[PDB]
Amino acid sequence: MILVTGGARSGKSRHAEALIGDAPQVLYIATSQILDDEMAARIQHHDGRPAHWRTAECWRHLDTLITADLAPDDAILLECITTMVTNLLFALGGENDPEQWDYAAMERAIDDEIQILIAACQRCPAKVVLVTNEVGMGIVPENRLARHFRDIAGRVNQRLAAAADEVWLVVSGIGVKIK
Amino acid sequence: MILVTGGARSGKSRHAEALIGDAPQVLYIATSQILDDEMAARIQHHKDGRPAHWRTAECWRHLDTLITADLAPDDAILLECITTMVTNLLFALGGENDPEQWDYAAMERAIDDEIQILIAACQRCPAKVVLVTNEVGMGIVPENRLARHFRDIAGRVNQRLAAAADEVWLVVSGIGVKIK
Amino acid sequence: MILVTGGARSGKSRHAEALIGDAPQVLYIATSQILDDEMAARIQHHKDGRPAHWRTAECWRHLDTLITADLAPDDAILLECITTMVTNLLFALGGENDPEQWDYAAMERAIDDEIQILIAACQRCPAKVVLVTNEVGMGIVPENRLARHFRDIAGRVNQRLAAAADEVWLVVSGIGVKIK
Repeated sequence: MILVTGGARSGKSRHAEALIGDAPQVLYIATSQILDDEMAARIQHHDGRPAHWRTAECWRHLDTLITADLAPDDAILLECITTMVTNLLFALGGENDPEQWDYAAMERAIDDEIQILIAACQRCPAKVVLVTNEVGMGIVPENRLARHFRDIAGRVNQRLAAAADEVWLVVSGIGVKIK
Repeated sequence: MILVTGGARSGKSRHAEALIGDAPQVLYIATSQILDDEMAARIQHHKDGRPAHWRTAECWRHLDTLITADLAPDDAILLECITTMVTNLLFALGGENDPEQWDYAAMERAIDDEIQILIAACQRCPAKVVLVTNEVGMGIVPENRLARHFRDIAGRVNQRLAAAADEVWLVVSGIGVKIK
Repeated sequence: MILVTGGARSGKSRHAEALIGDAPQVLYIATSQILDDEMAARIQHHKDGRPAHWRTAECWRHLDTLITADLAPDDAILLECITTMVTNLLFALGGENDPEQWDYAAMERAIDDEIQILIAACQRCPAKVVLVTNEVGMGIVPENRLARHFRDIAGRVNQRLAAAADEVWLVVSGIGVKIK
């Protein structure tokens, strides 16, 4: 599995997708509807490429899709890790005010989902690429949630990078192999 | 052309300058007044020591005007800064209306057009062009609607220049990294 | 000395630790309580699963008092974090007065003057010196006045230490990148 990271509008997916290529059958795992839509949008016009790309919207129990029942000719494109987190944050936090949240415990649950993902990735014969974002080279947020989100988001990326076979840092659309 | 990116106080401007090197004729294009006044002051000092000719010009629109074909391959051009140019255009394009009421999609194309003119005006140019830009998307998503947009626009503007650059440098803590 | 940088929760200290490796005696200089409060706890837990002897201390001023010319080439020093040290100085230099009445220019000098000491100190210090800092200039410009300055001063400091470092590392998502 290869991890692709970068800042906002750094061109990481384009590269992440470049990573994939000509493996006719591909699975796109989208963390937001917003993302599941842009894809199934180009896969109606894209005839263009001989690729039979498939989407699915999901940020929970990845082991379900990132299966081992997939051929090693198949590839997987997952995007994006951070939106996964944010989502998890919201649901984990429940119907409560972010002011009254158990950030140490929430962090744990996310880790879990992270371990599962990391786990399912080991048992999948197919190529799996994960897109993430770098959100810690700025200044310390004023907002509370934001401060946490930043930390947690950063620690999660550490796990991934480590379980990653390859690690790509994209800057201004220029991919840099760090691992 | 050459692209130098990095953060605020990364020391890219000092890196870029070193890139130009021992050039005879150097034109510094400031995308803002401070930058211009800034360098206008420097030159009055290194003027006597060195034996290279430096000069400045404030322009952040229609750079093809300065990035011409009648320039010598020995000549050089330092442009600073691309991100201020961007914001500059945003205000101009936005005119006299409240930023809320702005059509960011449209302004964006206008900006794209503006970049295409420099990308292409860099292509025909014989002189060494150096472009100094900024990285601004490795932090948290801004609440301020304008910033959010700028953040994006500026990220996409960069991708484009980078793809046009023959060489790309990443300056961290003054340390340069050739990533292209 | 050696410099380590990257973002917030980038895995910079771990790398910092894996950089000293097996140095017999190690001294951790925390620029904050919390920084010290953890290293300590973390030491206690590994004090038996690690031959090397680790010790802690808090300091962010007159570091030449900790970094001396009487240490062994085998001795190590892991000072963390530079940026927290700059914050600390600011408040201390500004002090009683509201930040909006702050003279940043004058405060920048005092600060640098603190950087040299540490810098000059590492030169003298015969032991392996490792410094950790953060990259805080890759985001959008801050509205908060004091922040704006801090980012600025912080980048300029990173440059000072970077120039003097012998090795420079960049940490991204746990993975290190030797840029110098």
